[PDB]
Amino acid sequence: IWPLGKTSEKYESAGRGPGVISTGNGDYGGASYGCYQMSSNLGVVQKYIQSSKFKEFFSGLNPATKEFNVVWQDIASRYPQEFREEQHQFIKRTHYDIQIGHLRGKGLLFEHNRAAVHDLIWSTSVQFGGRTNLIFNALNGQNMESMTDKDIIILVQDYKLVNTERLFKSSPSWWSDLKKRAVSEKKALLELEILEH
Amino acid sequence: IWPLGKTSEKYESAGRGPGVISTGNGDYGGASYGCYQMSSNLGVVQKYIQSSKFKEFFSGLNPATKEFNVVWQDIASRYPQEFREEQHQFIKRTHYDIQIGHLRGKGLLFEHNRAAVHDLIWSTSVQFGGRTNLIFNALNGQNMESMTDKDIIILVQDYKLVNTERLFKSSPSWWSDLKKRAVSEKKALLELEILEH
Amino acid sequence: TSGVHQKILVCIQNEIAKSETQIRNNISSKSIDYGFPDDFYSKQRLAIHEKCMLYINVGGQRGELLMNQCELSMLQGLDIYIQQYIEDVDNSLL
Amino acid sequence: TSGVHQKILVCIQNEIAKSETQIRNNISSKSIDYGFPDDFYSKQRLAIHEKCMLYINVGGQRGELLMNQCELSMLQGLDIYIQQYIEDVDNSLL
Repeated sequence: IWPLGKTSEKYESAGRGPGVISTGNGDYGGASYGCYQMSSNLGVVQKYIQSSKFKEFFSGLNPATKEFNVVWQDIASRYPQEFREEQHQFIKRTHYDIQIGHLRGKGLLFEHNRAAVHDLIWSTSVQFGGRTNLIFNALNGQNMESMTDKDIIILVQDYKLVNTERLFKSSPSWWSDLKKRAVSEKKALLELEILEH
Repeated sequence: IWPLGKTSEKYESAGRGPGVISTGNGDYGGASYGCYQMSSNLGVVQKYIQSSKFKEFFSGLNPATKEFNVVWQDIASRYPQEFREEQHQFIKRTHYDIQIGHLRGKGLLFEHNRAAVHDLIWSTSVQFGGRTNLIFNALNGQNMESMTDKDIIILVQDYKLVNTERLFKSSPSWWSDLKKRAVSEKKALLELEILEH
Repeated sequence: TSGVHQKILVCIQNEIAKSETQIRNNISSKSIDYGFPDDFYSKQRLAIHEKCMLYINVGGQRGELLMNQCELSMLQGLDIYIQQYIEDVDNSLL
Repeated sequence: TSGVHQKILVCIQNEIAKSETQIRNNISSKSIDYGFPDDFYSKQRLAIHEKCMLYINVGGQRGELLMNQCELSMLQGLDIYIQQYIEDVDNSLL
């Protein structure tokens, strides 16, 4: 009953409905769509539409245009639950599943654990990519039991926090917030792991 | 009887015949042609050919190609004096004349003086461009007589020498040679001004 | 922003927009001694885009931050380069 | 060189050639996680060319030195940028 990815939603969806469209500033700002704001500039919203049961609603239309946007919000208002759910599934496939699959090949298995570890996997996969090595590295040289959900959580969240500057060299202006986030998610995930059982 | 530009030929033509072709290194090195090495990469040799009595020898050919080069050296060997002379005239029009014309409009007249001042004008116009302000600036705030050829020479050559670093920021590796050149030309031009009378 | 990804993107993109604008305004200024080709901004802007877009391959949101942060750095460089060029043409010709 | 213009040009252009070569060699290296588009070098090299070529307008030989010196600086930057990108993709993916 724990929605996968709930721990980090405030950083990803931030309470947006599935009809939320934002126009980007700059020549290449484009438009961003839905709960997770799929960027047209990054090709993401186009890929999602290719796979969507709503594909044909958008036939002949292109993102970041008035017409596309009318269709997008019509679908959001007629199918808020369907649209939201499919958007979440698209993010799951493009991140969560990929990280789950790669960790499986590197030897790491989670079939399955408390929502907390899976919220860690989700969060970490969306923030660093479906093929990130950050979890596998946080856990490097470690017998895969004597490893509780709690140890796992502490390990990768401590890893994220100390590598904030290495991982974000180019952006020293956003360090303070990026560290606050890793700390904040550590606390949330530990609370969730307990409420788990 | 003093060939215009002789004082600085060792920096411009360096004793090259009119058939001298050099192939440039790098993707955009192209080829350079003649006594003064007109660069195809800079569009210069193409402009010269457009104006040359030899224009039709090159019909349908393009620079930095084997065929063009055979024509270029054929003309050099059949008309060494004609080719050389016309190349010199092309440089005269594209630099010397332009600087003479602009100085005339800023109020400065040299109609005419000893070869030395005109060799200064030539040298300075080829090195800094037909529209350079370096002479006009070297002479700024100065009654145009009580100004001998010797004063003029000393003034602009001292100006070139102290502004070597401002004028060539991007290239501090070539400062030593660039200063040696301005000093060396000062001495040559003063000797020439005396041999003038 | 409170670490919200999209809010970070908006902030950087606003800086990018300011840089783009300052560069187009320089180029547009009318004296043909500068000699900027017609599609100079748009070809340079595009080249900068394709270069920075490689950063997506680094993965997830982090890739976007680096990408957007690269575009900003390249444009800041382009702008300074153009200003400098304009200053050198100005104090060299007459 | 002894201040001979053309000899200076040859020296800088040899450095440019080395930079171009080092960049093509990086790009060519085969692992499609890097994801360099097909005409990436040639489009970036061209963009660098058009940018630096404005320096001719500064006038005479000096303009060429600055132009060639700019091409060298841009390529040195492009090269470092690409190396860095390759190092970041390498230590980020698995």
